[PDB]
Amino acid sequence: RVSSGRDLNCVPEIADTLGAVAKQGFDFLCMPVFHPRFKREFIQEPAKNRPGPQTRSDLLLSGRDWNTLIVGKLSPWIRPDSKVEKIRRNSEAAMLQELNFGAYLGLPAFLLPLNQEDNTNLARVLTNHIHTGHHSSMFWMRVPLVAPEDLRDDIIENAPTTHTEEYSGEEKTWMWWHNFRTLCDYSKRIAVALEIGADLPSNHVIDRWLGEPIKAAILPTSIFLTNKKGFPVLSKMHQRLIFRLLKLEVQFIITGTNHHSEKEFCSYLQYLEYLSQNRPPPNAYELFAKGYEDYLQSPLQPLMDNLESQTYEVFEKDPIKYSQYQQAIYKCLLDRVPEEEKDTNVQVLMVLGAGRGPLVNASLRAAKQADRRIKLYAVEKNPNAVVTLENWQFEEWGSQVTVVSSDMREWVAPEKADIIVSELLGSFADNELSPECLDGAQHFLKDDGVSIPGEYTSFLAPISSSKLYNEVRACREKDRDPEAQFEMPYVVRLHNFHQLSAPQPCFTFSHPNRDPMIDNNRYCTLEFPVEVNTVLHGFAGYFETVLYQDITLSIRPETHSPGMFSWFPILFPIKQPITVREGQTICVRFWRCSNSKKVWYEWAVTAPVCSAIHNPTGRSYTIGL
Amino acid sequence: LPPNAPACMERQLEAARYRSDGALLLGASSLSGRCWAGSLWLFKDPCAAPNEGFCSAGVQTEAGVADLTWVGERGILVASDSGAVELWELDENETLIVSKFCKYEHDDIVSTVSVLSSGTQAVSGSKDICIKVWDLAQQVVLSSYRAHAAQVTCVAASPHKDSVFLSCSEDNRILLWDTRCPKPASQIGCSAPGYLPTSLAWHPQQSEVFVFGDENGTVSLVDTKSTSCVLSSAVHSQCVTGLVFSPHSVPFLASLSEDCSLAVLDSSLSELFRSQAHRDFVRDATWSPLNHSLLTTVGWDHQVVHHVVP
Ligand SMILES: CSC[C@H]1O[C@@H](n2cnc3c(N)ncnc32)[C@H](O)[C@@H]1O
Ligand SMILES: [Cl-]
Repeated sequence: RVSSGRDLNCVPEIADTLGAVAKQGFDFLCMPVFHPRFKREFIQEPAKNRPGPQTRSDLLLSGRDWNTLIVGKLSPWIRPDSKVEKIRRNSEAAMLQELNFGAYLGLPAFLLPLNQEDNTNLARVLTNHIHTGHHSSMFWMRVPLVAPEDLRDDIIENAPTTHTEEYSGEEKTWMWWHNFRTLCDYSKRIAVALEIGADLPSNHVIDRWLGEPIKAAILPTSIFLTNKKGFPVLSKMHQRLIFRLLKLEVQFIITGTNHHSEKEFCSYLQYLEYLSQNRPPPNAYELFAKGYEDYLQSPLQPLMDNLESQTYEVFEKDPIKYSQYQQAIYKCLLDRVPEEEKDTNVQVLMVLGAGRGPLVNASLRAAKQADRRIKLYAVEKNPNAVVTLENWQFEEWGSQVTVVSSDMREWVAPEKADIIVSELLGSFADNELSPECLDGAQHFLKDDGVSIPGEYTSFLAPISSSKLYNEVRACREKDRDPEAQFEMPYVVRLHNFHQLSAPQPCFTFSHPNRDPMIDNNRYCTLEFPVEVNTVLHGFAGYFETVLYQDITLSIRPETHSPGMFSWFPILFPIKQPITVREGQTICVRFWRCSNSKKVWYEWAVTAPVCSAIHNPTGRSYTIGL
Repeated sequence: LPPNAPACMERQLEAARYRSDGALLLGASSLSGRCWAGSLWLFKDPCAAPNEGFCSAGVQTEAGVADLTWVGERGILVASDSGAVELWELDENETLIVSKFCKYEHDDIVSTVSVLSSGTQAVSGSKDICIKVWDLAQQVVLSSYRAHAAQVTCVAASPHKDSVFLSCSEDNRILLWDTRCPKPASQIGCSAPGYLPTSLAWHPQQSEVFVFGDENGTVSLVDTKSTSCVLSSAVHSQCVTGLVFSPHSVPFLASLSEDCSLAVLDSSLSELFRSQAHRDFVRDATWSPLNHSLLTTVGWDHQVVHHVVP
């Protein structure tokens, strides 16, 4: 249900303790690998030659035990960033030793604190440990939502707390993390353990951490209200947060003595399980998108490639989209053939990009509903799918359906069409080259001819996600430009992320394109107003299309076609994250460019600073014509 | 070994305190090996320690012992890593030590303790950064102070006042306290903010005077009236862990450090004695009540040294 651990700074017997925590329901333990008061000297006799053992043995637990159930904790005395040489040297050596021992034991994670501003030497030292051996043992950074110093009680007469607004100042805790992380070049092994305090900060501060790499929420017993019956409980507002964090799937930790003394530690844990099971069920979308959270996939090119069987299978498992397609045609027919003309007028209906025939099937359900006569073509270039179609037409569709196995740009039609219908649309609307495909097929439309869809429009929104920025960076491949990853779109269920501004339209296309000089090449400038301090990693993409009149589809989260899981959002990354400040505008520029051969996007951020132009000349990414 | 008195004393002896009668209270923890816990002991003979064979009484605590205090002649108050403060009662014939009260009120290790001029109340320093006010009699916590922004290092009660105690923390703050004022805590430091405060000792005679030892091994001389640091000396190569005043007319100040050295200082901060006898971390100091010129030093080396001060 909810993975959870118990932090403790005192373990007499690792044997005794571990059973207890597990008895109470704790999945894991966070504890010191060396005694937290046990301070060591590494340079000065006599205490340098202190006789061993320097801690308890690995033998005391199974390798399996260490691998699964223990999270190490840096001893609190270790202050690499001390003003005093002797302490800095000794903490350098001690941090290495402790961290080295974590890895000796194969511990899955190790807790280090960001409890002050300057953590430069600490980062330096960890970075060294990381570049020593190849391990996967995560490092959890302990950072508070609120600095201990801005949570003191105002009981110091000579040095009172400043009750002035500190917008920038109450985000200090994030700057701590941001810097440490940046010094460490965004190692995927360095994540956040976010200590939640008594008093939650201003929502803006919590808004910072949305797209940060948080593996842990730390909850001290100190933040627990007591219900009438003496149960441990949390503020209404703390609940909203815990609900948010469950969505981000984090591992809730518990620190502090059992204040609710007339109860087991299970009391605390029970509340979380209680909140968890009380959360709304996963919707249909949420079920489909289960494992694909922040999973980067290459965008499909069903023009230059032929889609697999199972690709078409799943994509047809979207009932809503075909309902919408059926309805658009239903309405178009009634609007094209008067009831007096019903049996005198049969309509020429050409599906351009048929795949395995759900749209053809819906074209059929449209006629039976609207009771008019329809002549069917199924044009499809993937000759594998054409196999499924000609197997259907033979068995069920009969001579109503002429299967045409070709490119719609090739096929010389026996007759012009009343209606053309297509599902040639990517997550950025036009990224599969729906415009070029339907431009080439438009000659075989009657002058009064309709296209479904009549129109589509891309939208773009600036986002912050150090997690997706890291995931993209990870997509480097040998024998290719070391930064090709950054110059290409990815379809992804954006999850651990922060949208910095609501979407704006990017590119629009209308079919038929009666334009005298049709050009699908585009240059667009966008200005996105941002109102928190944040760091831009890339631009999300969605789309909206008009099938016919009021019938439409959208993956735009505000206008989202509900239940429709057929398209995940698109991501245009940038090579270098761009610091943005409250007030500032993010200006992005997008170009759609074409060849005879290929179509591509280029993009640049022109404010608040300039980025390098991305995918220049389609060098890193193109779409085949 | 007397009754309820185990064989072994944990190697890491954190506390060395002499009663009026010249009895020796030793608390010690296990900072190494499989069992990470603490002990309590009694030496009705001074020089019998550290051998448990000659000890008059002893017991074992659940957890280690970061700091311990006398509560007159019978009671002993503990700073337990467990995050609990606990009181144990001494025997009528003083043969045994039994736990009076054990309350887990701190959320992290309990680092320091001192008992009030009354001896009916005490104050605790924890790495949860909080300082608490205790009713020894009622065994509860009337006040919680979160003055500091870092873990609390030392809490020293005023000798002569039940409302006044010093506190030093890693937040580079030293606090003078008066429970009476609505903002009790009052920040006191030298001219410029400096190295961290590590050790606190109130002057026995002049209740306007205290001393602090920094992490840099500079002991400092503090007058609250002018609230300005008059004098400081470079005594120790390392952090000053402890500062103890002799019972003498004009007292002597004992300076102990992680440099595994001890010195005794005159009233003008001038070092009369330098002892390298300890081979590990010098934790605590008490002066011989009987022979006032004798000093009793413990450390993690499990060594108990007795000192002839010039
Ligand atoms: C339903 S995903 C789009 C479908 O249309 C087909 N398609 C895409 N472009 C063309 C084209 N130019 N001519 C014919 N079929 C196409 C693809 O092979 C795929 O099955
Ligand atoms: Cl998808």
